[PDB]
Amino acid sequence: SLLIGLRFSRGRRRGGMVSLISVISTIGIALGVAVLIVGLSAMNGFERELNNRILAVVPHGEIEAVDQPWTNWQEALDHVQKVPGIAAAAPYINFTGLVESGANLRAIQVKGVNPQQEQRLSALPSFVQGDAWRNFKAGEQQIIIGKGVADALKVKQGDWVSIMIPNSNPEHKLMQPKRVRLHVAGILQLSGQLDHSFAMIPLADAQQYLDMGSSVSGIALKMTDVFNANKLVRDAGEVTNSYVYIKSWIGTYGYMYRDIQMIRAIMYLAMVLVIGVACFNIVSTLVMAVKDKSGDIAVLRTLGAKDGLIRAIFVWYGLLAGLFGSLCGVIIGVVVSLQLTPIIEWIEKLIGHQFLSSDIYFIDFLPSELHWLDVFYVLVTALLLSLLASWYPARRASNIDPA
Amino acid sequence: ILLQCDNLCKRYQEGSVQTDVLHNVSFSVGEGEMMAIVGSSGSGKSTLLHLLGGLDTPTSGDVIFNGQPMSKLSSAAKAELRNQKLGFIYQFHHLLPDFTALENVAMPLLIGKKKPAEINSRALEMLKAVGLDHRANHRPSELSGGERQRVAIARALVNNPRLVLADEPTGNLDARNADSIFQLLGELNRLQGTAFLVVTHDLQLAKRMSRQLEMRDG
Amino acid sequence: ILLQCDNLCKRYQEGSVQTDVLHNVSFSVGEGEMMAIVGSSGSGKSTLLHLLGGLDTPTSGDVIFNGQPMSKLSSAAKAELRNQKLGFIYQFHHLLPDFTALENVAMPLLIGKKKPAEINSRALEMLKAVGLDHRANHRPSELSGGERQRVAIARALVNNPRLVLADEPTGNLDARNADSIFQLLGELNRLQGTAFLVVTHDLQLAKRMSRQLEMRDG
Amino acid sequence: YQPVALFIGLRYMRGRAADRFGRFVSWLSTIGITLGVMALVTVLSVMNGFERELQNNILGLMPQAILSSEHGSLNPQQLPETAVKLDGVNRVAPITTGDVVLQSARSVAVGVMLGIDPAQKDPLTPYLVNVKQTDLEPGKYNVILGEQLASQLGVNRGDQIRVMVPSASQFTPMGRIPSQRLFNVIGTFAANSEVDGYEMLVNIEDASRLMRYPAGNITGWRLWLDEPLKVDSLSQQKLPEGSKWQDWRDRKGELFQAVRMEKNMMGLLLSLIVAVAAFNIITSLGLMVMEKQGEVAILQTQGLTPRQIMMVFMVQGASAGIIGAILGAALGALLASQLNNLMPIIGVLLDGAALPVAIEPLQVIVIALVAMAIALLSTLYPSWRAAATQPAE
Ligand SMILES: *C[C@H](COC(=O)CCCCCCCCCCCCCCC)OC(=O)CCCCCCCCCCCC
Repeated sequence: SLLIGLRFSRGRRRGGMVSLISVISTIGIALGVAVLIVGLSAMNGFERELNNRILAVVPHGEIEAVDQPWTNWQEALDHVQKVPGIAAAAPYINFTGLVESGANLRAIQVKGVNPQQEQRLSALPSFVQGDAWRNFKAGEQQIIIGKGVADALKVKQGDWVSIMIPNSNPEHKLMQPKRVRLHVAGILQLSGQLDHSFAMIPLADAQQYLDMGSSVSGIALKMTDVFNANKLVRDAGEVTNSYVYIKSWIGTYGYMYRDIQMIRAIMYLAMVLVIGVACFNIVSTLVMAVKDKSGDIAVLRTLGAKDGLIRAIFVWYGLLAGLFGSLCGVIIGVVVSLQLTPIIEWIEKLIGHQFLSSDIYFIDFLPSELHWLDVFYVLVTALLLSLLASWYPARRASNIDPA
Repeated sequence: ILLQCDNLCKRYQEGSVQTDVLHNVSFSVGEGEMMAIVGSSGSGKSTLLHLLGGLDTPTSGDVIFNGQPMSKLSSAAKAELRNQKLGFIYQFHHLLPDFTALENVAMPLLIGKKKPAEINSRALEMLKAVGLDHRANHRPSELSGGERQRVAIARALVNNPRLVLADEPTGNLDARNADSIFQLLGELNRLQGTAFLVVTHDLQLAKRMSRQLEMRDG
Repeated sequence: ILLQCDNLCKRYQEGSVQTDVLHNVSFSVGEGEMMAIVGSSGSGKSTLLHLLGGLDTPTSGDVIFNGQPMSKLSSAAKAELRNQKLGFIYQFHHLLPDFTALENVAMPLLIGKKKPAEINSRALEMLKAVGLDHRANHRPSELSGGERQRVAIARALVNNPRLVLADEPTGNLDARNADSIFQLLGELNRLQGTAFLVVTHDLQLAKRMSRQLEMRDG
Repeated sequence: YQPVALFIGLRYMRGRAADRFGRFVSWLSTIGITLGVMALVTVLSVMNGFERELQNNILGLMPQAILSSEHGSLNPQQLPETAVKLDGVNRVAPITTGDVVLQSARSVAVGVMLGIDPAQKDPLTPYLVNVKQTDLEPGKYNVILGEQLASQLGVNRGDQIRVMVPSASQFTPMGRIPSQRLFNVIGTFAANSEVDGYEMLVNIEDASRLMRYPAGNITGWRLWLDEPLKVDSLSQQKLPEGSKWQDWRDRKGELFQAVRMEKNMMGLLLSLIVAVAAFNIITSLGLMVMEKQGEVAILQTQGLTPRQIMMVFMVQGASAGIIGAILGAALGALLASQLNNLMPIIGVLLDGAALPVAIEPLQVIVIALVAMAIALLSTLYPSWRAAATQPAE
């Protein structure tokens, strides 16, 4: 069966517009599957970069109390809070102070954390060649600054900081601005919009500015699960205080996952439509071929083979054409996918216009990884559509012999 | 001792404008007895081959086969009879371009066999039977049209033949080999009985054999 | 005078046999009378009809028209020369089985002056003059096989056909009423027509023209 | 019947009894182009509706292209509003904005303030709650905050907050003497948009005293635009006397460039769809010429020029493209039109919640015209090859 179909394809080399009837279908399948592969690789790269650049540094959840700032280690115990589902926890100080330096200024949400607790809790390294995290202790009261914020203030590794700090008072003495400048400890790079808000101070030293004692706000979670966060974050009562509503990792950055999945579905459907159009092309060439080789189909009928073989012959013909197109497309897609970031950088340099804005996007560069199961899915769907297209000429291949 | 006659006739599908072919057909093929027809098939007589052999359904009357009327069976069943017993050459031009002649002759056996190994062996021994060992493994279009019919007959008889509805056995080749095919066809008769019914219009060999009939309009 | 033939041949690949048709011939067309050249066929004589028309550049050959060469003109210039003055039927059933028989007859009429009142009126009577009025609106596919050719004969004739170079008025005929087309060309000549070059491959019942020639395979 | 040789092409479209009209091979290109245009128009219109939803959200409640003098604040006497009618605007109103930082008793925040006169109406007016802006008279140093800004700062109503203007003084040898004056909150505005958290309403005179501008001059005039997205075109205009034309492209603008790049990316994918359809076009004609290469011989000698027959196959592919483009655009616009009203509720699958749509007629027409051009330019190769020589008659 394979002999007749395969020699039918390679046989038609003279006449029949060889350079306009088959290479065109090959190009159609190639662009279709190649761009779909590139898109899926880009989406998988987005998932990987989101997991290793947002999930590893953002707290997996938050606990808050509308009452006085102290929640744990003064009024309650975080050890009671540890229940099956949470990997670790550490108290965090939500300390918004904002920074102005005259002509230069930006908005930051200063945060107070113990270096050992954050090192054990979540993977948030200094992300700089300086590697000053080991020196970042409750000593000289150094302050971490994000790259975008440091860029705004035009500050560097070692210098003073024009940080503005507020004061609190129970309705006795209000509006008494104060400023303390101690030091700056490196940068904190994520190549995302988070780099313009984060600024970290040792928790013990942070308590020395906000005038209280042994009192820390909530925000103490680190969760081994990364999707069940919305459910088991409801672990209040172990600290009492307020249990009406506590912020979680859902909502603040949960829309990113929804967007990634939705883009995947849209791109998949659109490229399946592309493959369907190319299958229209191949069914057209199939019906033309069966009209051309009607005499041969007649003589094969004269020589035995029943209705089945001719159907099989032309189904194999169409499937072979589609398979060649899909193979060319998938090899192009694989070779271009593993070099996606270099080629995007190349075209960005040539165009001279940054494709992804660091201001609004969290990547600043286009990632890509290949899963080698998406490729199998691509070939499966391409061959299935090719067979579906080939079905009709198969039925219109049982023509009675003209003579 | 087999009828082969059912007073069958064929007409066009409409029958009001287009004409028809000769009426009250009376084949008497019977067993493996050789026949020859020279009744000027150029006027149009190939329609019987479209009926005799189950190529197309006849408008009126049927054909009695070896032991059962093949017209009263499924096309799948009919195709099996055509492959196993009947051998056709006709004038389909028997051209499989881009398909090598060695496999081309073996095609009817290549529709399924107990052991693929010996299918090729039958092809070569028929090529030497017709004398076509030279230039066997190459395209038929490359080969001249003189040997085009030489390989054509082999495909008809490569399978074990019992009915051979041969048309134009001479081809366009020399009279020495044109007459020698009778010796070649006679050799197969020595092996076992096999019918050779020929419909042509060339009168050179019309009287050359026995059991010759003629029917153009009756 | 009208057309002066010269050495015309067919060329193939230089490495293989070129298979030249002829290399020493020189014939002229008299304005008013016609020729008839037929010999042994089989060397492109049927395609040689297309050679006279403005279709392919001759291989080491050339043809001339009235007062000016035909092989030294642009494609646009060739169009007018063979539109309203030159028409000819072909070997097989080339009558464009997509339009209506009325449109096939009026096809070269449509390519020219737009006299729609005249175009439809002339074709019906002119086709009736050939012997087809009833069922003329039928498609060529739903038509008699012999009737396919006679429709083309009317198509080959136009408002002022200066010359026709067709060579197959015979073929699918009836021998009872199909003999009329033989005298139709002569009747136009008897009614102040033009030169009608026509001759069939079979000289029997066809040498009734002005003068009779032979075809050579030089 | 039509001396344009389009009769031949039109009859090829309809075909004979056993032609490709009923075998879904002549109109296969048509349906491919139809689906391509369907995707184009539907997705582009929906995503344009998304973009327009942001137009009303973050630009319908934001200053747009304030007209400020070259030297600094523009004195209203020098360049009165009576002679600033620039084409393309909707109306005009004085306004004063600047970067300020807000510190309450507990927390601190940053925003931009609106020096507006309560006498004129405000696009934020239908979003105030339990507050009427007429209380913003000079002297009281009043201010209205945003719901998100109030939540971030904690204060709700009746509290006192301080505003610090960075662009002031910072030159005295006492370290710094920034312009600081206390203000009291009166209420919040609860527009369901992200403009909150950095937008507050103040009186014009209070704004003038805040920024140390001499006299009661104003920074500039708010300039509404009917189509603010195309503001860059309005940038080049004859501004009366010396002034700047400073826009929202500096504070915002990166987000809108990003959404435009997203629009272009979606357009590129769906244009890949339509380009695959166009590639499908050429083969269908290529078959339609390789077959019927017999009938061209009949016509070729009958008289019509190669240019005459180069068109019949040209119109053969083009007419398929014409029908597909119009049918796709018309039916496609119908899908988008019914995807907001009488929309079959499928909000559980996608994000849902009344998918906004904005069918822009100019966008649809251009796409249909491009589909016409792409389909027609594709047909040239089969038509050009359709008249080469007289092979195998
Ligand atoms: C939210 C998304 C984000 O925008 C994008 O996804 C842009 C697409 C780019 C993604 C591809 C990543 C790799 C880049 C290069 C890939 C190949 C490039 C090819 C160059 C030739 O935007 C949207 O999805 C908004 C659109 C909303 C429409 C969704 C549904 C509307 C219609 C629903 C029913 C229709 C029948």
